Amino acid sequence: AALPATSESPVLDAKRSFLCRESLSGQAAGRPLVASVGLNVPASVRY
Amino acid sequence: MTNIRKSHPLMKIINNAFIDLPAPSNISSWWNFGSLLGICLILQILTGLFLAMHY
Amino acid sequence: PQDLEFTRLPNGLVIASLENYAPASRIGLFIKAGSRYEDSNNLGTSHLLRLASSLTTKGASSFKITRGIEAVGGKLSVTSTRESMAYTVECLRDDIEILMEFLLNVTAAPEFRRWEVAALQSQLRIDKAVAFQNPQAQVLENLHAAAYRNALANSLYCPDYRIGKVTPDQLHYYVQNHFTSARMALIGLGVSHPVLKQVAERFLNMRGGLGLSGAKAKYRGGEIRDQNGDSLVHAALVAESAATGSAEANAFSVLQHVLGAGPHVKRGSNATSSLYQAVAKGVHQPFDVSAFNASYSDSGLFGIYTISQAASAGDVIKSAYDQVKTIAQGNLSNTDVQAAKNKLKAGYLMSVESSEGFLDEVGSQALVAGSYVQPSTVLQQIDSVADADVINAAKKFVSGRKSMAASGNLGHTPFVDE
Amino acid sequence: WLEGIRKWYYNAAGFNKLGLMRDDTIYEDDDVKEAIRRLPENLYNDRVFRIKRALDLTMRQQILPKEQWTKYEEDKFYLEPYLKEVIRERKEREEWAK
Amino acid sequence: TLTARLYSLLFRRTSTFALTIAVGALFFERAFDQGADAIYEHINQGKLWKHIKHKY
Amino acid sequence: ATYAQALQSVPETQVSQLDNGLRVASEQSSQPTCTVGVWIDAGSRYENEKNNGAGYFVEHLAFKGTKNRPGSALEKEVESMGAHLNAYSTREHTAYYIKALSKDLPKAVELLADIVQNCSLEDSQIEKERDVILQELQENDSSMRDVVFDYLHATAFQGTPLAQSVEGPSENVRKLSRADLTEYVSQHYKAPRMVLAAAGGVEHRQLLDLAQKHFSSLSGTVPAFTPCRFTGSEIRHRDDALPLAHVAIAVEGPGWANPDNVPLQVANAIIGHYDSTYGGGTHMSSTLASVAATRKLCQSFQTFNICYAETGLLGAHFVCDNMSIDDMMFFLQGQWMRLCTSATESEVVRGKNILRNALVSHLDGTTPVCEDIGRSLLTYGRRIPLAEWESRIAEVDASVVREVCSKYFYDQCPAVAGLGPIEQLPDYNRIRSGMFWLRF
Amino acid sequence: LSRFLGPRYRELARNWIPTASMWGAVGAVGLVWATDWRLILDWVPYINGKF
Ligand code: HEM
Repeated sequence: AALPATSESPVLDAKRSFLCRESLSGQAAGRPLVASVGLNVPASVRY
Repeated sequence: MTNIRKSHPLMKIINNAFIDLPAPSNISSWWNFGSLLGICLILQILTGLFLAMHY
Repeated sequence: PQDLEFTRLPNGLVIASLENYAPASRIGLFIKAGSRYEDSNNLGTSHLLRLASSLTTKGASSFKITRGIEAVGGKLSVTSTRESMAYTVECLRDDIEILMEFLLNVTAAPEFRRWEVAALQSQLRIDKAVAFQNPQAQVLENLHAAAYRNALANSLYCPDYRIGKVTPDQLHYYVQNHFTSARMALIGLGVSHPVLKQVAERFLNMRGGLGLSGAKAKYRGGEIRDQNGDSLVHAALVAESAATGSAEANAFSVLQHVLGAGPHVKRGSNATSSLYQAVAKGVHQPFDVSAFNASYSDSGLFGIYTISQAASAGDVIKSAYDQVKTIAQGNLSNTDVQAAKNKLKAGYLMSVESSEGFLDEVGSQALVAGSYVQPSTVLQQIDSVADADVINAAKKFVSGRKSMAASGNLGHTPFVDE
Repeated sequence: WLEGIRKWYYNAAGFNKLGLMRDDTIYEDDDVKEAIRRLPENLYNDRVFRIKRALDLTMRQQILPKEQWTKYEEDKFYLEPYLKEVIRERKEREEWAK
Repeated sequence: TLTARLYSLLFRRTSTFALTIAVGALFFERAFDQGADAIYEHINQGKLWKHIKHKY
Repeated sequence: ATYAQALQSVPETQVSQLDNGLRVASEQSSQPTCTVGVWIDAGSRYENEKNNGAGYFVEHLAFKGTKNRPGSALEKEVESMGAHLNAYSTREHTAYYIKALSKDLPKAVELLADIVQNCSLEDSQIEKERDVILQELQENDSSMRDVVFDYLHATAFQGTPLAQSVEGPSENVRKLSRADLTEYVSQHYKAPRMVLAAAGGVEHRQLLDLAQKHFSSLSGTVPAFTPCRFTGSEIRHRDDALPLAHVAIAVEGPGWANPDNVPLQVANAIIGHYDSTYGGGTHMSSTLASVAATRKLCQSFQTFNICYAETGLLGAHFVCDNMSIDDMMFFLQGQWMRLCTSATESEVVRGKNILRNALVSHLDGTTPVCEDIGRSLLTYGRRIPLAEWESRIAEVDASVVREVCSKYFYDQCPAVAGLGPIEQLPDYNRIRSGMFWLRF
Repeated sequence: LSRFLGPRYRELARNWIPTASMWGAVGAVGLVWATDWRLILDWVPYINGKF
């Protein structure tokens, strides 16, 4: 679509590290994961 | 799509010999005399052929 | 901005439309077609089906769909859960007919050409590897595999061995058995109800029935451990809780927000999270902990999700679990439950702010319950939840059989039994 | 009769004397390459062996026995629908490009 | 500046760059030959056939 | 409505001002939730080499306690009402906002004024946040896109405060004192440079009364802004241990208030975006996207129009394996040239449709509208309505796109960032020659 | 041809017509200059002195 997406998708690429509790905060999961794909949008997953 | 400079069979050879050839960044003026030699050769073929038109 | 108009056709299809007069229109077709309808012979069929929109249909070629949706700046997205598949077209309100014809071709007349299907198996690997770059995707996959025997045990992603083997016949059989009218709800934000009815009339007449009746999800109570050495350990520990849309499910939602269900304040301390405070009392290493709620039509999972250092994994898990047991012992004040209710109600109202969120809520409501209820009813259902209901829910989690999934260096991670 | 002329021409063309079908003899441009790429594997393997046998036959300057010749009424235009669909897609791309 | 104007008008496009080069090659050949010839005939003044022809 | 009547029916952003110069702006709806925030004309470009990182440090300490709400108390209050407190910092802007229920707007507004006005900046908290900020610097090192855009800013704006990173170098993180941070807040957190925005179920008169009750103390009614020279230049960090290479190339693009931004955005929509998780692949109208999908030349590419007050970065970022960087450059620059010389009307139409869709879809929810209001009042001094954006898009054609892409792209020196296995990233002269066409 | 024609290709023609005519003038001037074609060169004021 018209908008690029909060995050583009490199497979075979290390994403990001978390070293602090502040960064780790919010990374725990609370809801079942959904998977989303799109014609012209980055694929996303949510938890 | 392709870059015909890299995909075309003749242009691929030319590209790998004089365009995209990786060359040392520090070769001096002394490394010029290769290209001078090949130029001299061409000059000798050019003038000689024109000499051979009258000789 | 008008009122949500909800009707159910004789074919069993639901159509709900809200004309908000927003410049963009969003149309979603919601289907009971998640991976819970796969069996052991067609695992990954629905993942390839999710990737299979924008392939050639009876009414439009693949090039036609791609080019003709991009011409109007439009969007075609497919979002799957374990129980549902939502196909959404979003564009400006002047171009909604083109996008709706595309969407109806995609869902009602798919061709699944053998060469296009065989050229799509590679995105199963790409898509799953991109999802598995998040350590929680595979932990939640393993948690469902270890919590259930058959149905919800199925992954949202294709098994590695099934990649390059999902056939066009599997896709055709799947659409023919799950993409039926009495399993579908067309929901349009920014459209007129008669327009959606005409759309639902020109197509969506597959069988007007219930398709393949999938199995009831059977609680397993197992444990899946994935040693992979990762710097952090992700652990999920759940029990069976309740199916979505019940008093018990609402008590479990209130319990999730009592225990702590994600951060409110950027880089904060999660002060109102009782699980987080319990873990931070003794664990002085970087960590995260939340309560995990997974409600479905016929079952649910409630428990704790922790991220921790490999060395401190056991301490974090024991701390969180003992905080939950303390709530099960009747230690829960009224102020904490009022705060949890406020968190839950504010989160629900904030989820439907966006057109995507409101459309998703209306679609899931039309599938699961076959009726729409306004947020005020949802909020007073949250209000009705009593303290004893929360205390229970916590008791049911504590006394309930546990399923666990962990990933990382698990040398210090406990087992379900210890 | 048009079919008299057609069967006469099919006999005179003489690829049936090599065991070939009509679609085996088509010049392979890009459209035809995609059409052959879209074939089901059994038809592809039949095509490959038929063509290999015909090449083996012409290498010896030989033809098959008349019993083994492709009969005009039994020539399967196996590649025709795939080619028509490939060409339709190309034509659609070009109509878009203008 | 003058060179900004020259670039904006004549150098930015390669076709116009080439046309400027072609017109300049024509006018340069004329002027350079005229100047070089005048220098050569001043260095060799009175010695050349042209300087002395008008006596024969 | 016909999208022309729907644009005309969008609610109007109402703007007022306090005597101290604090602007109050709100877009009202009938939603039961609101977003209310403070947007401040403060960033890293306002920092020099000794203070660089102070604004990020102040954002770090923002919710860790005020003189009225010590430490966790503030957080508790936010969490006790279901609200969400968020903050961010750029090179030019800083924002603190709350997502709350519409009945929580008074408290939310109060919570904001305190936060911007009375942050404790306690030294113990300053040391704890020093440790946190160092760990977050190492976390940001892991993000190749963040690093490549910091590199792009550093080489494009070298010698200027726009080359600075938001977080500053780690040495400044270790050296910043409480006096540094108090000075930063005292010189940059001023009412004339702040905007109190609110989008959602918020009445403007009530928000204005709240701002007059909570913000009226602020500075009534000075160092700010020097232009930042752009430099054609390259910074290449080779690390062949990295699996994929990141390449960012940008020319000097327009600043915020320049109308050229609307055609240029259209042009970027013509080039579009891609990653390997796309449905459309080879059938995409963007030539670069279809070539990248057909040849598997890259894992992703994005166009960008980064704007600052007076300049910006107009370009593209792509991620690819080591053996395809060259191809990705060739097809990208070619697209730029194809737009400068031969834009063509139909793809200008497609790009215009993409831009309208991006603008409308972005403003979905109270939070994007609140950010739009705050950032818009900082960058334009006004909320530009979507009807106006549509008027500016409608006046774009292929002649306009050709002209503006010629003005910004053609025969211009780009700034280039390469990170990773980038041996095949072309030499700067080869890229610079790729910025013009000999046929043209 | 059929794959050609159409508004886009006529627009491309219009777009490249100035460049094409400019290269035509470049080739014209270069050919006039290389062969000293007096048929045109006799009209160029200063170059006129070369003949
Ligand atoms: C390898 C390159 C060549 C070299 C080194 C070379 C060398 C020479 C030399 C030294 C001479 C004597 C020049 C003098 O009179 O003092 C000569 C004469 C001659 N060469 Fe070559 N030559 C070369 C290539 C050619 C070629 C390729 C041809 C024919 C196409 C040619 C044709 C002639 C002719 C006709 C003469 C006699 C005219 C004269 O004496 O000037 N040469 N060559």
